[PDB]
Amino acid sequence: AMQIFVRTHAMRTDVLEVEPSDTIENVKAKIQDKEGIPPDQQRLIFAGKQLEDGRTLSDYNIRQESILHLLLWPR
Amino acid sequence: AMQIFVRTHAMRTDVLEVEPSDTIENVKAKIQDKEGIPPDQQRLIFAGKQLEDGRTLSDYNIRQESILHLLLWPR
Amino acid sequence: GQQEEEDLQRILQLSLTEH
Amino acid sequence: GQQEEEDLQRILQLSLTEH
Ligand code: NA
Ligand code: NA
Repeated sequence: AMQIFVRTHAMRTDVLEVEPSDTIENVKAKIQDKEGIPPDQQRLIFAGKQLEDGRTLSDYNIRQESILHLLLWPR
Repeated sequence: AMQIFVRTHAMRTDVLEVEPSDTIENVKAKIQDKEGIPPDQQRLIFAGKQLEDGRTLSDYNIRQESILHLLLWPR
Repeated sequence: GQQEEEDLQRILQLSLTEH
Repeated sequence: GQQEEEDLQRILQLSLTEH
């Protein structure tokens, strides 16, 4: 049995075309199309808040050109 | 149609117990268990080289406590 | 885990001014 | 794309001394 370390890196910006009525999951689903990360392994953040899958972008005042942050969440 | 930005972040270290005979894919499969990233969306790097899925850790002189780097690769 | 919580804290911090 | 190639270059660079 061999022990190694893996340092994970991601530091990129992606643009999404979405609707205010979209849930955080529908956003997580668009993200999954780009980066392949399962939505249940994405933690989305905006303006100091962690975003909840069942709630909509409109519920967080996410608007045109808002910057969301995506943290990869291990399993 | 609304436009937003998603900034992706990952900056963590993971430990893997592997075998020198393991392919980069078998490593990518252990990684996928932890972080959920599909292996075909992982770019593994070691010591300035990009690692090839069909080749083994032994082929790159990956040994005990080697530090591999994982770059998330979009789709 | 400790790493994930520290990263979460870092990114929440960052989002306070990068939104 | 340009971002991915620049990140790839950054990480290859980093791995030269972090291995
Ligand atoms: Na910060
Ligand atoms: Na560097």
